[PDB]
Amino acid sequence: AVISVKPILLAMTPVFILLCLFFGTRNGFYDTDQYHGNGSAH
Amino acid sequence: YAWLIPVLPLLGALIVGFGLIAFSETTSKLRRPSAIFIMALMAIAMGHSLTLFWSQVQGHLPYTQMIEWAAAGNLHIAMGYVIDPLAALMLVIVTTVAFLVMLYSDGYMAHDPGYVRFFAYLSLFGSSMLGLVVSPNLVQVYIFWELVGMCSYLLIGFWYDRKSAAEAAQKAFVTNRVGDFGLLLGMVGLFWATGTFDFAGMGDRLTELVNTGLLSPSLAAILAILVFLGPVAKSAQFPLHVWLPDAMEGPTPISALIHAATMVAAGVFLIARMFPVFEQLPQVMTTIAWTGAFTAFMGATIAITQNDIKKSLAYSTISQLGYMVMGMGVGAYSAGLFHLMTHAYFKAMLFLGSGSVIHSMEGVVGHNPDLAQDMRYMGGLRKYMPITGATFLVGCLAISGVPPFAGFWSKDEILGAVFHANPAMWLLTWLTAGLTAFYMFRMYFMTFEGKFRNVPPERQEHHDHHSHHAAVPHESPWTMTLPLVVLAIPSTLIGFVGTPFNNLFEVFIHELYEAVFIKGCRRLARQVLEVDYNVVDGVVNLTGFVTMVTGEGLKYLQNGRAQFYALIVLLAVLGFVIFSVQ
Amino acid sequence: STFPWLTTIILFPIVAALAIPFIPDPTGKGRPIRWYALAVGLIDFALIVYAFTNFYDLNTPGMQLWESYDWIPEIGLRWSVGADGLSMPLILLTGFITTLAILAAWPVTLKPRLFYFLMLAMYGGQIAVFAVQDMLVFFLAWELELIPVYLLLAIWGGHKRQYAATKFILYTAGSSLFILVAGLAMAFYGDTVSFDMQTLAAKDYALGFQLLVYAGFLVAYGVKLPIVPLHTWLPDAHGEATAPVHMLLAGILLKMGGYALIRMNVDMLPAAHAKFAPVLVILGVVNIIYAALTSYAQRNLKRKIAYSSISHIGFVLIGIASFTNLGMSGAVLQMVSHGLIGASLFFLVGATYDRTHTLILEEMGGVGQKMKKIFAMFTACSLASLALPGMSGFVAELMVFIGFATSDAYSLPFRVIVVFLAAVGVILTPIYLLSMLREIFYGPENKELVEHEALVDAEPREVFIIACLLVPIIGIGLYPKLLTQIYDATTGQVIARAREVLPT
Repeated sequence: AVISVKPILLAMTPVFILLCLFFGTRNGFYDTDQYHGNGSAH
Repeated sequence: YAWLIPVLPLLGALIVGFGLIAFSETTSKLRRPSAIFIMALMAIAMGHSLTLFWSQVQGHLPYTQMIEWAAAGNLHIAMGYVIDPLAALMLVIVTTVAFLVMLYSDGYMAHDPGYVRFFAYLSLFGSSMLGLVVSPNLVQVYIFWELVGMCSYLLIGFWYDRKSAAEAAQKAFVTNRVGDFGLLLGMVGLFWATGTFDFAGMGDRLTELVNTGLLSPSLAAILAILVFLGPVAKSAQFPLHVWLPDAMEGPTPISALIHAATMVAAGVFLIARMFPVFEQLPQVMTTIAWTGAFTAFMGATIAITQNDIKKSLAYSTISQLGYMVMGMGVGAYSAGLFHLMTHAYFKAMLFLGSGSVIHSMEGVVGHNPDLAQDMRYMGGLRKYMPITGATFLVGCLAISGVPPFAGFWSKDEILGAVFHANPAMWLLTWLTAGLTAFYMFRMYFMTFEGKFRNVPPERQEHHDHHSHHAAVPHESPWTMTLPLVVLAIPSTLIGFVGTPFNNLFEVFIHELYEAVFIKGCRRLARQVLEVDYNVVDGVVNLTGFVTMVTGEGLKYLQNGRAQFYALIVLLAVLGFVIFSVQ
Repeated sequence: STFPWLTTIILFPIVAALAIPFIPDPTGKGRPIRWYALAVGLIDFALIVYAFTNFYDLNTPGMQLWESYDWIPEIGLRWSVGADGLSMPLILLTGFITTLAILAAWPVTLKPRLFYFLMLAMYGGQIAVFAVQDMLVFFLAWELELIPVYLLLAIWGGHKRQYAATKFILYTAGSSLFILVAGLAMAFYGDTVSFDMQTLAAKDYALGFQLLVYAGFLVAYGVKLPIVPLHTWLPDAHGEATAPVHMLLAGILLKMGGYALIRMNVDMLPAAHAKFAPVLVILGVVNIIYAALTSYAQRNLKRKIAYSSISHIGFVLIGIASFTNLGMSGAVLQMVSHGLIGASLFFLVGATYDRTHTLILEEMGGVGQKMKKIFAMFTACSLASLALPGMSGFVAELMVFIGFATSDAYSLPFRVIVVFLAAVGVILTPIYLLSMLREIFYGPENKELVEHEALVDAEPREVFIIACLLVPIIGIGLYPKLLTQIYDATTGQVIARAREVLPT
């Protein structure tokens, strides 16, 4: 017997997708202090 | 379901540890339900282990459940668990004391800001130690050697805002890795040879290639030595004696954690779990006799030369381990069978007791000394103090040996085994062993009744709040009686089981070379950093430059003056006919 | 099973990037166009899962999402995609990291219309490297991520941007031509003019001809997977980059050189691989030793991890040139492990630079007192790189050590001097990582706290990307059959094809 990757990748994928869509809203420090400013490495 | 006791403190570490990284505003407020959470799952982990210990001896002995780990063509890796009396006893030596540290640190850390992170460390620290004691393979002792070594890096570097514990925690991990470097070569050396990873396979497969001659016994001599490189680099010996000085540069129950139940659960277990590897090579048993006797000399002779009870008691862990390699160095492991379980029963009862001495002195420690954690500066812990100094009496005296108490049967058979194995090298140990009982009595006299300085009677988070260097009366912690009610009777309940050669658990459970190299590897690092690049960045200095200066060189072929352009047109006409008739 | 699955997965983020110039509401910085890239990034990864959990059908060799169209019959090139067990983990890995590389690209408001274009064009172009079973589409897809990564470095990057991006594109284009030289050499060998990767594998090439093509591919793939004499573009192009550009370069782009070593140097060219295998494991050993010593001798934090990425690459090169089913399975696992591990460190290096703004590591110290969650995630990803068991950095290195010194292809005195020297990186990796861990966060003495590093925080979105990277890092480290089950049908055929040329 062996645990297959397909029933647990298919299970975690809608968990994965609707979490990135949620965690984009919850964020800090990239909108208020932001001394990097418009750049990303300046 | 005997595989649940590794993962149950591990599940306690992932549940709590995710609560800090994702729910910091709530878990820091829930400091008390978190601390009792893993202390429940560790108490659950004892409730599956004492049944696995008591109801396995004199009963259903053997068990080997395996699960395939990795696979290839005729190359399978398995990882599971065994329930052996050499394994089930090793649970109770660690699953009890892991419950003991989290009870003792609950009373020690009360105003600590990083309170929840500490129990999340011991959750993963205990689960890593509970993992390799049931491990049937050399791979599964190499799954949990670094997992123990990682929390040993994490517990020393617990107060990360202290640079004295920062560089101490890194070098404790590196010195643990140079032993893990040998253990990794120890696996793949004995897997190229035998082809198995279980010792039930290597009990037969190893000696079939030594007495016959497909591999030379000198080739396997370094291989069994390379496995032994693990437990010697984890105990601060003459390769790198830098590990155990770091044991008292962080929190106080870390000496009970990493200096009491790690060298006995990894250094002593692995040399005992690998019985049919060391017994079949006489060129290996003479080296665990050599290196085993010198660490009893190196641990003791630096311990008298000490002005503190912090390192000198940690140096006692090096020297008392020197009489544990001789538990295997003479072959007769039954003399090490009594000090297998009692090296954390009434030895750690002092290692929790000595931690409460320097804790109830001034309060919080600044970096080293501000909680009065130094010897030859204060005294009077036996004149007027709590019960924490009374376990400093029975937890110190019985190691040299008292005929009513236990420990008298600990230091008679370890010389009684070398009297029947190799009595020509006994004098080098007894010149130490007669003196290691002497200076350990000086640990009693210079820490219980001596020259006092101030009133160090309380404030180990046991009296009232705001008691910085102000402790007139005494105050016993509520988490001190249940330590003194469990492991005290267990120091007598195990003092009758497995004490002699014919007993219950005796047959039923039968220096600066790294700093010379870290400064050595740093020398060749700065030289190699610009060596092989500049022979190809010289090509960049060649090819990326000769392309541009050819284009700045062929630029002057165009110079205006189209009469010159009519030369190169007509020299090409003159040049292509002689190109084509030749 | 009739729908074009890999052709959609390749061409969706390329086509969807063309609607990026037409996104409305330019309210200063680009907010909806940032969400649109995560929209067509996540639903593109959902198709990689949907084509996997339904129409992959593992434990069989050969391609399983095969679509061989017709593009130019006059040349003989076909749009031939197909995913076997060497392609499908890295195809799944490419969709996974690039969904997070969009999600870590959220402070990027310099030129957000140009940025998420070139990141989605590098999303379709990176999957197109592992998926295509052709040569002139393989050289197309290999050079497809040439301009959308020059412009990612040369605009969003540190100082010495333009030196780093120009050195990159000259090493990359100047060695991609050897894919065209060798890929045309094999397709015109003999009488058949086929450019398919499966047809060119079954062709019989001479041993003198194969040693030219193997040296042709090794300069082509020793640059991208940085074999250590051709590695100098890597610490420049990674020393001046941002965190979302990092996870495509370290996480994905270095694996295309390692993936193509198993395709076009082991399958197609086994007889020269029997002759050029001992030079690879010496080069793989001196890849680990050199990069770990050069990581310890460096002060730049972004260059310290950049050189650290060269060291874990060396375990792939040992595992390929070992002729073992466990050596090859530790070589593909080292590509997927370092792809997830190196993405997590490089995201946190870009997270620490967004607060401290130094990257000097002698101008830092005591950062972990100010920010606590980035420090908590920096060690959990640094300990992942240390080959610490319970995480996939160990089992990938463990299979390489075991799979090397059990092989019936080398001598015993050669196998001893490799596994001894390749295990110095077991010691050397806690040297530079834990010291850099010590010389940044572990400290009472803080910085100036005035000019730079005036702020300190730790966002919950940045915690989520490290959390998503540690689930396959730990989950393969606790059960490596969650990924070996994809390999062993194909790597069982790769080594057995290379087993026939081993008596030499």
